[PDB]
Amino acid sequence: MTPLKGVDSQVYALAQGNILVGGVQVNQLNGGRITNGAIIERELPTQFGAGN
Amino acid sequence: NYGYQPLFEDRRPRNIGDTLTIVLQENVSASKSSSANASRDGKTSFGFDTVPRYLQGL
Repeated sequence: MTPLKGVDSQVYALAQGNILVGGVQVNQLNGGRITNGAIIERELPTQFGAGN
Repeated sequence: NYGYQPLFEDRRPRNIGDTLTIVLQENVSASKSSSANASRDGKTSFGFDTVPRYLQGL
Protein backbone atom coordinates (compact mmCIF):
# COMPACT_ATOMS: atom_id res chain seq x y z
CA MET A 1 0.00 0.00 0.00
CA THR A 2 2.42 2.65 -1.22
CA PRO A 3 0.85 5.86 -2.60
CA LEU A 4 2.17 6.85 -6.04
CA LYS A 5 2.20 10.63 -6.47
CA GLY A 6 3.00 12.95 -9.36
CA VAL A 7 5.33 15.92 -9.47
CA ASP A 8 2.55 17.98 -7.84
CA SER A 9 2.64 15.88 -4.63
CA GLN A 10 -0.83 14.45 -5.35
CA VAL A 11 -1.65 10.78 -4.82
CA TYR A 12 -2.41 9.39 -8.28
CA ALA A 13 -2.25 5.64 -7.62
CA LEU A 14 -2.01 2.99 -4.92
CA ALA A 15 0.51 0.18 -5.38
CA GLN A 16 0.43 -3.15 -3.54
CA GLY A 17 1.30 -6.69 -4.55
CA ASN A 18 4.09 -9.24 -4.86
CA ILE A 19 7.51 -8.47 -6.36
CA LEU A 20 8.82 -10.63 -9.20
CA VAL A 21 12.60 -10.77 -9.70
CA GLY A 22 14.80 -12.90 -11.91
CA GLY A 23 15.76 -16.23 -10.38
CA VAL A 24 28.39 -15.22 -15.30
CA GLN A 25 25.45 -12.80 -15.66
CA VAL A 26 23.50 -12.61 -12.40
CA ASN A 27 20.09 -10.95 -12.34
CA GLN A 28 19.20 -7.78 -10.44
CA LEU A 29 17.84 -8.89 -7.05
CA ASN A 30 17.36 -5.36 -5.65
CA GLY A 31 14.89 -4.37 -8.37
CA GLY A 32 11.62 -6.02 -9.34
CA ARG A 33 8.43 -5.43 -11.29
CA ILE A 34 4.79 -5.78 -10.23
CA THR A 35 2.32 -6.34 -13.06
CA ASN A 36 -1.00 -4.58 -12.48
CA GLY A 37 0.31 -3.80 -9.00
CA ALA A 38 -0.92 -0.19 -9.01
CA ILE A 39 -4.55 0.93 -9.18
CA ILE A 40 -5.22 4.46 -10.41
CA GLU A 41 -7.04 6.89 -8.12
CA ARG A 42 -7.12 10.23 -9.97
CA GLU A 43 -7.91 11.15 -13.58
CA LEU A 44 -6.11 13.96 -15.40
CA PRO A 45 -8.43 16.42 -17.21
CA THR A 46 -7.75 16.63 -20.94
CA GLN A 47 -8.73 18.88 -23.84
CA PHE A 48 -9.22 15.94 -26.21
CA GLY A 49 -12.44 16.30 -28.17
CA ALA A 50 -12.40 20.10 -27.89
CA GLY A 51 -11.35 22.41 -30.70
CA ASN A 52 -10.86 21.55 -34.35
CA ASN B 1 -1.94 23.26 -4.31
CA TYR B 2 -1.22 22.05 -7.85
CA GLY B 3 2.27 23.52 -8.20
CA TYR B 4 5.35 21.51 -9.07
CA GLN B 5 7.69 20.60 -6.20
CA PRO B 6 11.17 19.09 -6.68
CA LEU B 7 12.27 16.03 -4.72
CA PHE B 8 16.05 16.30 -4.27
CA GLU B 9 16.37 20.07 -3.83
CA ASP B 10 16.85 21.70 -0.43
CA ARG B 11 13.26 23.02 -0.10
CA ARG B 12 14.38 26.64 -0.10
CA PRO B 13 11.67 29.32 0.09
CA ARG B 14 10.47 30.21 -3.40
CA ASN B 15 7.14 32.09 -3.19
CA ILE B 16 5.55 34.87 -1.15
CA GLY B 17 4.17 32.61 1.56
CA ASP B 18 7.36 30.59 2.04
CA THR B 19 9.01 30.74 5.47
CA LEU B 20 12.73 30.86 6.23
CA THR B 21 14.77 30.47 9.42
CA ILE B 22 17.28 33.19 10.33
CA VAL B 23 20.10 32.71 12.83
CA LEU B 24 21.14 36.20 13.90
CA GLN B 25 24.63 35.44 15.28
CA GLU B 26 25.61 39.09 14.92
CA ASN B 27 28.88 40.27 16.47
CA VAL B 28 30.36 43.68 15.61
CA SER B 29 33.23 45.39 17.44
CA ALA B 30 35.07 48.58 16.48
CA SER B 31 37.75 50.46 18.41
CA LYS B 32 39.69 53.68 17.86
CA SER B 33 42.54 55.28 19.81
CA SER B 34 44.88 58.23 19.38
CA SER B 35 47.48 60.03 21.48
CA ALA B 36 49.98 62.86 21.17
CA ASN B 37 52.55 64.51 23.41
CA ALA B 38 55.20 67.22 23.27
CA SER B 39 57.61 68.16 26.06
CA ARG B 40 60.30 70.86 26.00
CA ASP B 41 62.49 71.65 29.00
CA GLY B 42 65.43 74.03 29.25
CA LYS B 43 67.53 75.64 31.95
CA THR B 44 70.56 77.93 31.62
CA SER B 45 72.85 79.21 34.36
CA PHE B 46 76.05 81.20 34.69
CA GLY B 47 77.81 82.75 37.69
CA PHE B 48 81.30 83.76 38.78
CA ASP B 49 81.20 83.86 42.60
CA THR B 50 84.76 85.14 42.22
CA VAL B 51 85.84 87.73 39.63
CA PRO B 52 89.47 88.56 38.78
CA ARG B 53 90.57 92.13 39.42
CA TYR B 54 91.22 92.67 35.71
CA LEU B 55 87.78 91.24 34.79
CA GLN B 56 85.87 93.16 37.48
CA GLY B 57 84.86 95.71 34.85
CA LEU B 58 82.66 93.29 32.91
